[PDB]
Amino acid sequence: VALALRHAILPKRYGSEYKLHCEWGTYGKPEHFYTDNHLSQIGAQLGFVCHLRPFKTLNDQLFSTLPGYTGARLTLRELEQLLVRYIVDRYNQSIDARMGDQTRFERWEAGLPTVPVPIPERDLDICLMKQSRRTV
Amino acid sequence: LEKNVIATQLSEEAQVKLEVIQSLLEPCDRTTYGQKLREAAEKLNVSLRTVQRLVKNWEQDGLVGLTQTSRADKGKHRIGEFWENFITKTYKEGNKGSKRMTPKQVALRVEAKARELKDSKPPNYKTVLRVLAPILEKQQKAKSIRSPGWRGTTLSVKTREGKDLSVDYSNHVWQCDHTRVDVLLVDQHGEILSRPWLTTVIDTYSRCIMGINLGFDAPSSGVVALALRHAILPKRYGSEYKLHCEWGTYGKPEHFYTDGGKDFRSNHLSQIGAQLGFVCHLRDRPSEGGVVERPFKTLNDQLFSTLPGYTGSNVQERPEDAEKDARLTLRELEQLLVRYIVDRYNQSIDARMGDQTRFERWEAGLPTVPVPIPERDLDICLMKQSRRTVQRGGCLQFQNLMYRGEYLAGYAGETVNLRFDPRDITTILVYRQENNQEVFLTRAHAQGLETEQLALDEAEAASRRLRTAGKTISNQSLLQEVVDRDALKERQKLEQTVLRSAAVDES
DNA sequence: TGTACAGTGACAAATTATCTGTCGTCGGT
DNA sequence: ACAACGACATATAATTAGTCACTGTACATCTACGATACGTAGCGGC
DNA sequence: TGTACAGTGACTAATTATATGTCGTTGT
DNA sequence: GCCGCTACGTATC
Ligand SMILES: [Mg+2]
Repeated sequence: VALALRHAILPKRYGSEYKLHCEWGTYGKPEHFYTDNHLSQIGAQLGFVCHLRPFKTLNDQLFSTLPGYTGARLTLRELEQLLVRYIVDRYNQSIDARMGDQTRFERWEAGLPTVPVPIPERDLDICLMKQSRRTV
Repeated sequence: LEKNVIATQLSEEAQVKLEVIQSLLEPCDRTTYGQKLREAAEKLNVSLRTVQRLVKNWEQDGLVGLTQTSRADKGKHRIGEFWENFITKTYKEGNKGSKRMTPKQVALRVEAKARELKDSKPPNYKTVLRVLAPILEKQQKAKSIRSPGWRGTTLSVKTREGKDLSVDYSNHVWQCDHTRVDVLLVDQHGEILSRPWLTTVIDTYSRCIMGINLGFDAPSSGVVALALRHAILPKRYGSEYKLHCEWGTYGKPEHFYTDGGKDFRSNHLSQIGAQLGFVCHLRDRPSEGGVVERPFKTLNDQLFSTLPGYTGSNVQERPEDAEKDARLTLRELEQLLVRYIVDRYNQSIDARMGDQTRFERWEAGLPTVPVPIPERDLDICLMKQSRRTVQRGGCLQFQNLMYRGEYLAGYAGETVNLRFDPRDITTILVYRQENNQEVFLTRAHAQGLETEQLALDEAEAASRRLRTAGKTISNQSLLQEVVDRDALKERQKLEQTVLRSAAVDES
């Protein structure tokens, strides 16, 4: 969960290999974060409140169509590329009935009271995985 | 540079502060936020000003701002600098050279100076240990430092010249050094001899053991010449070795990289190298050649520690029964050690790689299959007498022995290069310079000894005895001073007899 | 960038003496 | 009238210096020495 | 029941950087 | 005065 949070917060900066057309432009600290002491520390470290639906479309629009769908081979990295391409150029470019004019990304942008300032990368190190002992 | 800090093991008090901060994450209104502070002052038993300080420490540091920071004096000593420098330098001077002064002894030097200065509070011994503690840990750490290793197929062996040899393929760089084995052996009668010497020749590209010599004999340019011919010539072992794979390893190095021992920095090895065409090189430190030094630990660990008569790696680990519990002769130990090298060691995984055996990597690593050298052309192993001159009557003098040769009377007054075998000096091969090249001349023979065989160390021991006996110099006279000392024992002769019995089994 | 094997923490899988229910049974009131 | 910050005084645990009982480990003949090499000097025979 | 000294945990006294109040001042 | 064989000094494993 902390790794998913780190990604969300930081700028994305994806490689040419994903062959994306659109930019994944979000970044930023929320006011609240809802989840399934560690996450509450992270909330207190970063300054937001921890509390304790794109699945339907991932299945229909991406996964059920892929090699090896569990009712051919596919590596983890390839699946990531497919998933990012789907999210940056299709899912977030879709318009819901409740938005009408604006896409999921556009409404996101459109609704901000202000452009947040990116959190320097180091302040998110608390999210990363850790090995506790190594010898130099 | 970047400067981040992260808290860990937070909870023990801090979870109470964390729950207070979680209750305070938002300035909801000037009316309500003050009430939340005055409520949090029930969970922490402290005033509004303590909770306002906690919130400021949190906002400026994050989670470490909940934890109590260590005092600014932590690791500083209250005794004053004079005593802190006196104690540190006293220790250091007292462990200079061979001196090994203990902290207790440093404390005595502290009480001695304090008495001179009329001090009343010389630091206590317990505080001397504490002041010297950091500079002891450093010493222990500086001994313990690990080094990584060559990783993958690329390896650059450092020489004493500061040049690195890039090891590109099998037989590009062989390496050689010598070790005592850690087992006391016995003669064929079951009496103690001595711990053999083992020589190995390792190819650096494959780490396969390309040859050995095992014997009671001393490191010598002779033992190195024997290790080289065993490494170079194709190998054959009988069924009494019970081998189940073949040591199919042979051919000639391009370079030979060694320690600084007088066996290797010698005119004899240089003459072997110049005739075989390989260049000798000097190992810069005993840690650049782990390719040769680590095989010797593996053999202690995999072979020799499990044999009777084992002596330990040093005198403090010597099994007290080693001198009573010796059983093997040199012929048994070789029959075990050769098996170990052919069936186990050369068939084990090359550790840098993880997916090849040492032999498989050698065989696949040849740039081409080399042609076996006729055993007669391994004569180059012969030692050279550089500049002896032919006497009138077609004669040569060497080691008191006098030699006669089939065309040699044609060259009285001239200079000839004599090639000889330290195992058999009865015969001498004579070469001469012509057109600034060596040309072969003749097989000179010790006159009246054509039916007889003398090794160099026998002619030498006979000459020493003959000099001190005051008798005359002649071919027989030297033979006479051999045959009584032969017929009539001394450990070196007893060792030589068992070593000979192994060489007989090689024929 | 020494080297390579013996020994060692951290973790996953198979096995088992043990903890928890549920009901039946016996004893006390 | 409410919230934030400092000047100052005051109580407080963290760190260090010192004390003392319990305990691990060397004292127990023992590495200067053997075995090569080169490099140079010397003894009498010629 | 070997032996006797250097090093070490468990505890305590001395020193001090630091958290806690109380109130004055400033901003809102 | 010139030249093969011994003997001592120094270095390293
Ligand atoms: Mg050596």
